[PDB]
Amino acid sequence: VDMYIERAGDITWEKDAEVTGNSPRLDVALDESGDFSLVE
Amino acid sequence: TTDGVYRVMTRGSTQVGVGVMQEGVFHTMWHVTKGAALRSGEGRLDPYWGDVKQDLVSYCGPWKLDAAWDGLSEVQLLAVPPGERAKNIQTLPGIFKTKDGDIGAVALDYPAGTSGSPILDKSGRVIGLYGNGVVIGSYVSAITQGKR
Ligand SMILES: Oc1nc2ccccc2cc1CNC[C@H](O)c1ccc(F)cc1F
Repeated sequence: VDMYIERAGDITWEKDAEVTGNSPRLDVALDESGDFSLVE
Repeated sequence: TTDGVYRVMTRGSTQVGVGVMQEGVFHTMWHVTKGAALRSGEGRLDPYWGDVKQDLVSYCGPWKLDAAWDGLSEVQLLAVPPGERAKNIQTLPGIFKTKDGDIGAVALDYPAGTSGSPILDKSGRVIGLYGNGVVIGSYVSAITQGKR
């Protein structure tokens, strides 16, 4: 399986970017396999 | 080797992820490559450091990205969607509260092939990578940053 990379752009902030998404506060746990899960 | 954001492809071709080239080191999420060597033109990038729990991997050298979310300001996801040009999405992160401290998190739900896309602060520094998270139907991604 040929896995390869291609450049897609500069690392830059864009002034006129679309803005969206909320800002949830969540209690989570991180297990040994790197999986996050919700905690109550 | 040029600094920038890159697609991670496999072979028809499919985009499995995204990564960041900085200071000669390629940075992506472990689950994107599972540590496999990467082709870059005629050259080969070999894995250098990786950690399944952090879900991170670096190629050609140690992890170089060390900026962190300031906990107050909006950030930008520099997404590279499969089949589309790189584009920026601005958002205010939420928070993952863990027993080991808080982690910034972005409530943005984009195609799996965007995993590894960088999240930036206002100065253009990479504060982490997108694509390891939880579901609350909506996906929320940790802002995953390594250690330099
Ligand atoms: O608006 C649309 N319009 C559509 C119209 C027809 C069919 C499909 C359609 C999908 C969309 C949504 N496209 C999102 C974009 O691909 C993207 C932008 C930022 C990012 F971070 C990651 C992304 F994948």
